[PDB]
Amino acid sequence: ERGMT
Amino acid sequence: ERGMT
Amino acid sequence: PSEEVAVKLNEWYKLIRAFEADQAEALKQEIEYDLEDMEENQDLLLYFSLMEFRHRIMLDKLMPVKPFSDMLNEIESNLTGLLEYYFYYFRGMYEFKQKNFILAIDHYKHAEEKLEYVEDEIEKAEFLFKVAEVYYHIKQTYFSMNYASQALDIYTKYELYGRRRVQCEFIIAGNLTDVYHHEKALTHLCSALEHARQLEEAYMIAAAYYNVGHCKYSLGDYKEAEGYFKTAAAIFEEHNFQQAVQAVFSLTHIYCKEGKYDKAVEAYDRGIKSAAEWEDDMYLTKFRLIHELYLGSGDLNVLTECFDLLESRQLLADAEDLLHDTAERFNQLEHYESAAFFYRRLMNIKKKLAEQR
Amino acid sequence: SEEVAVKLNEWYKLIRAFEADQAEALKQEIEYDLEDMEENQDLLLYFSLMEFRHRIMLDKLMPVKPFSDMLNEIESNQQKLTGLLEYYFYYFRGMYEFKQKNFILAIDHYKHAEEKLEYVEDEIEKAEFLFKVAEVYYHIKQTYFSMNYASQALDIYTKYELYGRRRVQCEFIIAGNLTDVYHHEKALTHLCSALEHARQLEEAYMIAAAYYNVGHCKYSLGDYKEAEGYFKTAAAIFEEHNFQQAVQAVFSLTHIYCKEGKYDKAVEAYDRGIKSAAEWEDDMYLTKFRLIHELYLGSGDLNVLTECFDLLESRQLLADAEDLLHDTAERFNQLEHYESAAFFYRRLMNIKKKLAEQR
Ligand SMILES: [Cl-]
Ligand SMILES: [Cl-]
Repeated sequence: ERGMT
Repeated sequence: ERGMT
Repeated sequence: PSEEVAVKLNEWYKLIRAFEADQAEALKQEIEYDLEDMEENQDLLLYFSLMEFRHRIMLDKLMPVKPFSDMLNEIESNLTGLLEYYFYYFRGMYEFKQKNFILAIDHYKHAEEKLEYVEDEIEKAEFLFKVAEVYYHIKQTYFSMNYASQALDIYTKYELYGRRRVQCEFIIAGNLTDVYHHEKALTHLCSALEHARQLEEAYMIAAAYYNVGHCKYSLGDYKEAEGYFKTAAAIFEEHNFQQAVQAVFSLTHIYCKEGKYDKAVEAYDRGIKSAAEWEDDMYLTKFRLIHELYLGSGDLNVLTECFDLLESRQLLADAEDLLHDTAERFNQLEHYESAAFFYRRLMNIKKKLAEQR
Repeated sequence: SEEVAVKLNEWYKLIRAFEADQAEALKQEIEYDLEDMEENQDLLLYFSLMEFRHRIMLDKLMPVKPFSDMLNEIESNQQKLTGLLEYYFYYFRGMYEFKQKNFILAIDHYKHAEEKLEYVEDEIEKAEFLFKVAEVYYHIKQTYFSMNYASQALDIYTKYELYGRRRVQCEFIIAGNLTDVYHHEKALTHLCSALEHARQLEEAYMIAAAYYNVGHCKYSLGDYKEAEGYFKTAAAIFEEHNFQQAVQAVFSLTHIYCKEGKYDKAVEAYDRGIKSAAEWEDDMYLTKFRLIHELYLGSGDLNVLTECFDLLESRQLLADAEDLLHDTAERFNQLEHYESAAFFYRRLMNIKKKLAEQR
């Protein structure tokens, strides 16, 4: 998964 | 392989 | 009045970028009310429509719900200089939100050509961040790193420690994790976490927690990462953010890898329920993938179908992670044929990711 | 004093322009001027650095089948080095480490030299530095930084209309990077321009290198039949002018024969290659020949393959190791030897991880 912003 | 220079 | 409403429109834009929903809404209602008592000014009306679009983006970020395309079509049905910049930039923001990363970049790049019309350096910093943000989601590490660094340097220079600065730290760490520099990523994340706490915004604190768990998970420390995913999931769920779906997913996934199948099932049920309420078909696909892999019979047709949906949706970074996990899982079970099958597809995905550079 | 110091800089210009005969004549003139003067450690350290750079050029033009000696002598007085000479210190040693295929060390030297790039007086000289950086970045598959440095270098040569060896080499690097991201058509366009530019230079080495790179690009594209002739042509030119690059050319030729299933030609090319590699004392290509022979012409013994990859990795040739691992994994996968395929897929993962963390 991609990190959150 | 790597290209030549 | 046409020159004064433009001033109000710019003040409205400032409030939007500062996430001042209440003040922005009051100014929005005032401007829209005053435009009804004015002559028909074309460029001025297009100015408003663009800003209303940007306004709705901000509102949905702060208060998401489970009309965007409608007002997008009206905008696209209709520009030069500043308005052309807004046109590509705001549509780029929307495409990123809709997970259309390639299109979002294309829009941003066209907007970047008109960046000379931006006099506010802080405003430019936001733009640079959004560019860095989208590059990260397609694993273009060094383009993302460069833009994120430029943005971070501006926020630091003005000592503006808001949401955007923390987000910059998130992206930098995310990029570091992608190149397996976990120690440096953690340094950025621990700074970002404290900065998030100072903002006193639950969204950013939860995101900071998730990112720490994300980094530790990549590092291999599953025990620590579990607690961070749990905390992030709880906070996001309390404030009804859609980010709770991803948080619970990562929590479910890590339970599976830890062998804690009881907790995995419990987290799975919680996750698919949340994903269904948010109508998140893509996370429903992801939940189905890991359930079949860890909690099911590992049927290759079911797995392949899930990966087919991910790839067709162009979520290549996510597919890459899950393919690696799938191949590794079959390998340790000594199902070498199935393992080789997913290693090959993992190769194909890495190539696709690289080709998009 | 300043006069001989000017000669040293004039010597540097001849070296960078690959003017071997003129560089040699001026070196001897400087040597005579140094022995007929008082004790000058500033110019003696200047000469030693420039002598090192000089030998690098000579070896490139005329390779043979005392660098370490000169290296240690310079390093013994590195505490005296400052400003310009300190720049040369890191730059020249970075160039030498690239030759020795110590890429990470070469970059570290280059980055330190880059901190003092202000001591470079003209853009053309600067362009050479930018190419060398782009060159080493390409060999560790740092595509982004390599493209950036190569583009800066190429723009300078284009701006000043300098169509020499360095410009052609910039085109090679840009094309190589494009191939690494599978933009083969864009790469081929650059290589076709580089080939004609190499022919205009009338330098056999560059023409042969151009032919190899086209073959290298087409090989990556999957056009195996076309890539054959380019590898053969390059191998012939390199051998006729006694260049060590003939080894790599024959290896790629051997490898592609193996892939096509042309085992008779593969065998002949294999014997030709290992014999050539033995003459050049090229242990790494001997290992590479051993690897592909086992994989294609042999039993495919996993222990032999593992040992070969262990050797490549121990020499930090990760880019080449990545290619051969992918080829090995896919080969076993096509042959439905799934356990062996999975084994090499994981080692491929490990190498890709190491490649990613080095950047
Ligand atoms: Cl902010
Ligand atoms: Cl040149």
